[PDB]
Amino acid sequence: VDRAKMGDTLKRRFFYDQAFAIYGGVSGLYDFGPVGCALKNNIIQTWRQHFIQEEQILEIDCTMLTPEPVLKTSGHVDKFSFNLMFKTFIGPGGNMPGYLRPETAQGIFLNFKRLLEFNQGKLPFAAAQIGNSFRNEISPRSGLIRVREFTMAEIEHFVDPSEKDHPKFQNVADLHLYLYSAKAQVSGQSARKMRLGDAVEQGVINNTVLGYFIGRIYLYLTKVGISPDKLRFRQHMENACDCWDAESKTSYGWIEIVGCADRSCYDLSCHARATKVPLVAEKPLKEPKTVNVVFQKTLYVEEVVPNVIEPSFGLGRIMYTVFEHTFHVREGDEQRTFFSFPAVVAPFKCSVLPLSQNQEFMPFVKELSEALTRHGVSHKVDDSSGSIGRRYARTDEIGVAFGVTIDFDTVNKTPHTATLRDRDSMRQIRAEISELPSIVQDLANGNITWADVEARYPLFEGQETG
Amino acid sequence: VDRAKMGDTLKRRFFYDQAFAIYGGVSGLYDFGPVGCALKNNIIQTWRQHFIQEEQILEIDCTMLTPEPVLKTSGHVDKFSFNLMFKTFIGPGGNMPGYLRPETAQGIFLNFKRLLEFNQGKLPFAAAQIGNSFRNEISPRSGLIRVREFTMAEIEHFVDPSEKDHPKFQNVADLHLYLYSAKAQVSGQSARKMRLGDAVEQGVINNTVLGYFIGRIYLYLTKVGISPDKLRFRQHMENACDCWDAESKTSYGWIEIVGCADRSCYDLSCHARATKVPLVAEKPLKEPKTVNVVFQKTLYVEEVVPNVIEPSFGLGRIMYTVFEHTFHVREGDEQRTFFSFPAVVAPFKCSVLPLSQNQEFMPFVKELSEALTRHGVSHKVDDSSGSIGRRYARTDEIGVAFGVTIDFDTVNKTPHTATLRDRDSMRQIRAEISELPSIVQDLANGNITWADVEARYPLFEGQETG
RNA sequence: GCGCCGCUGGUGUAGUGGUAUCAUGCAAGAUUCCCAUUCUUGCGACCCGGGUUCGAUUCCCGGGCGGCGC
RNA sequence: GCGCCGCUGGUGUAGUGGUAUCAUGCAAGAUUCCCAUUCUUGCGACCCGGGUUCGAUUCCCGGGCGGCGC
Ligand SMILES: Nc1ncnc2c1ncn2[C@@H]1O[C@H](COP(=O)(O)OP(=O)(O)NP(=O)(O)O)[C@@H](O)[C@H]1O
Ligand SMILES: Nc1ncnc2c1ncn2[C@@H]1O[C@H](COP(=O)(O)OP(=O)(O)NP(=O)(O)O)[C@@H](O)[C@H]1O
Repeated sequence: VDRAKMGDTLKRRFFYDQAFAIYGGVSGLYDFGPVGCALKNNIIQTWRQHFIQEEQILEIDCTMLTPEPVLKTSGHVDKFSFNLMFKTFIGPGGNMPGYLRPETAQGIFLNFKRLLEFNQGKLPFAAAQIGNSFRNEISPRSGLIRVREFTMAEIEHFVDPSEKDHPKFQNVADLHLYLYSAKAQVSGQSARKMRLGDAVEQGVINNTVLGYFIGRIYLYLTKVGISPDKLRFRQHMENACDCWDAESKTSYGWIEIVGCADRSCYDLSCHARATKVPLVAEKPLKEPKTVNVVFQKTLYVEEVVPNVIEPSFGLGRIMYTVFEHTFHVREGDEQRTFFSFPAVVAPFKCSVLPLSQNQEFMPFVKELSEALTRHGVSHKVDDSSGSIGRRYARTDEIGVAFGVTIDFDTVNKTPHTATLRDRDSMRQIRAEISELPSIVQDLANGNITWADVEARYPLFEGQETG
Repeated sequence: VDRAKMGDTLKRRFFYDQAFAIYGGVSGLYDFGPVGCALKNNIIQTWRQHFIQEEQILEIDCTMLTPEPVLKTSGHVDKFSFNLMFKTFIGPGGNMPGYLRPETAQGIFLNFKRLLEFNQGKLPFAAAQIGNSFRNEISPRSGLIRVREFTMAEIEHFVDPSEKDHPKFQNVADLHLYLYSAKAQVSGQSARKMRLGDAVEQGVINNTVLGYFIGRIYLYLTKVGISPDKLRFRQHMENACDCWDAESKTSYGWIEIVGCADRSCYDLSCHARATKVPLVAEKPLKEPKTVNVVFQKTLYVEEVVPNVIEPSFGLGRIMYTVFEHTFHVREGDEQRTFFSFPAVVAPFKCSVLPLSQNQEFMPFVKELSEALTRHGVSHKVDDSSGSIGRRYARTDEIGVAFGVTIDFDTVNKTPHTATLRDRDSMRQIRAEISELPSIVQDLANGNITWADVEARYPLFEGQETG
């Protein structure tokens, strides 16, 4: 609830700073520091594993420059003296004007033919694109909530309009979500907690494709740690072809984070009629159709124009909501604020910490660091004048998921055992430094929870050496 | 050597297509398809693991828009009627002009204070940035070699000018590299194959920092599969403060791929004098200095201006060189071209293949797919009218590292054994489908080579069922 | 940039002032049963516009893009 | 955008027409020896420019940026 506090923490530690502060900044442009960049990357990687990996989506890398004709066709050029897109010129100035793309989606549309081709002309397939987009907003505001350059992650799901049904829907059908349907909106009611499947077999949500995507969108948002309770999907009123967008409860109110938008025969077609190049899938007929025109003209393939589900992920806003949702303040010392980053998307998975500024602590810190690096675990080595707890508070601020402390009992006892300390709970268990990185991986990957670790291992009574 | 062939393959299969081909394209702008995007991502991930992970570098996410004052200070604005940067306007047009950044480096410079701060004010530290950059080239050409929007990956290494020596240099000191020093250039000679260490303790390369970075740059380029033989580091003549850039032998000649440039007191300072904000590290004195001025003014900290090593990685050109270097054509059927993508950066690590369009092959294809996905291995399921070999040739084109074929002996024998087939060699071994994904991971991660697999497992004599 | 020749299925090409050849490739059914098998069948293209024209993919003017010369 | 109040170490602030208070934080040495210990010491700032002025962080004009009203 305390954005003053949260923000102070985020700024002091360079999660994200205002861009070009040195030159007195610029509105709506923000640079992400080390910790924020680590978090952002983790979120993105998680998104790739949760969507691209899970659905065999075809990620592509289109460019951010986009010539005026393209956006005329799309209807952005007309959608706005001056207009809300960054306008520039390509080449020797003059006759080829252009813009910085307002969304990553269009690239997937002007490549539909080669993408379908790659999918052996078959349907239904999905192609995605993660990348930055630029709106030249008159009044940017609210930190990351409305900026001028942000990172989108879009998925275009091309599916035969007829075959709108999903094989894997049963994997999300039994989820309990908050749904803010259109009726409930105009009928003055709040959102409702439905089992997903039911919401589909009550016609609230058209089909099991839309449903499926909603379910996994939900699962993803909660995976990275957006509170389930401050997350609803709000159907679009008489305001879309059938949008349903995921919003979160922030201090700036309910905010759009992911826009899942089922457009039918839309962008593709406008592009086709523009360029005169046809964009279509062909589906074989299972019963060929002789058409006696006047001779007999037999048809073997129906010329399908696919429907498209367009989930647009706002990385910026999702990141911010992970902030506001996972920002806590400790009992007692209220100077110690922490970030309950879910383990898998933590900026740093571990912290190598000695007990005190002592020399006989060096080799275990070095060897642990190197061993975590071998094991590929992102870690912060912190070793200063600071008391153990100062370093704890320093590491908790940036939401380091767990913390290894190497101590005297680690040095002065035969099985070299150091301690692992859980961020959120502050509690700790003791294990041999030889296997610790494995525990930290296993932790960072959900296969074991902290409860799992507390179970499998001795707790921590005390320390007996000096 | 055959760029007609190579290119045909790259284009047909949408590694990268010319941008906005539908609207008749645009020069110097290229979109990367599924396979190219997969490869690109793999390269980037490998770069992060090889540099950021290995050196605790501080990756940040700066923006691509950059106001005119910044680039005036940097001296890009002056560096060129019209000039070679994409110019746009930020906000209500008018009085705040700007550009699309010509490099990602500057962001790391205008944030130096917070980055140093994060590093506890200590030296020497490194911060990186992966991201796109834009040159408005008059004549873009040669596919990816010279474009208008590309992906850079830059590292700024800030180090005290005095303490220019590297603890880990002994890890690269014993490498054998091709060095094209300045003398050899003006003295009409070719490059020379030196042991790295020697080249440093002969003064050819100033110091062991520069050296270290050269060594790991080399290791990285060869990791992703640039031929060692078509790779040299060319020192800058009387042409830099001490540049040494890695170039590769392509069909377009020797091309710059990575620009490692040791600038001294350069960018930081110009920025500081511009904004009047000081950019400096402080180093404690180990013997305080009382300075009798006229009273006694004791100094405890010397005000250091760090030197900066600037390796600039050209993702585009590196990608292209991986293409030209790893593009082969099979013995016999010269329609079958393949890509010897090193296992770790392959676009797809595996291919689930049945033997023929048969029904009793389905469940093993599905279960294998799902099992690889569980095991997080990027794979292509290919199951068509096609003969086994047509699918082989189809999968070899895109450089799928290995290929599982499920057959009759897999179905009609008690331990369910399918075959693993090595791309480059076409040879194959047989293992139970229950443990196959582990072998494919282990393969994709260097811990086991193909020789390792051929050793640990039975070969492949034949198939006995139908 | 400027100069030179160019553009026809996804790819490689034939050809023409009355809307198109062959190969490949992709799809379907068979046929295969470990390395682009084979037969049948199906899908798919004249870069964009302007000019002249009854009519242009063809001829001419202009843009786009590519192969190359500095 | 327009309107409103604002800007001083990294962060939070005091104050003034003669260049700066306190807290924090970061650093060093000690002191601790498992949760911002304590003492000493050190580092670091008036958003930018213009005007008036002997002189501006202070006063005024203009830009930048932020907190908010539509
Ligand atoms: N100025 C901005 N700052 C940060 N994120 C933005 C900004 N503008 C758009 N987005 C993101 O872009 C996504 C979709 O863009 P947008 O077109 O506005 O929504 P949509 O899917 O078209 N329909 P809707 O979101 O209801 O307008 C949203 O989910 C946002 O998270
Ligand atoms: N038009 C381009 N297309 C693709 N890559 C480019 C292009 N321009 C620059 N690069 C990449 O950018 C990197 C460095 O840019 P550049 O400034 O030209 O070199 P550098 O490190 O400054 N010194 P030098 O490369 O010798 O000019 C190179 O390694 C290239 O790979």
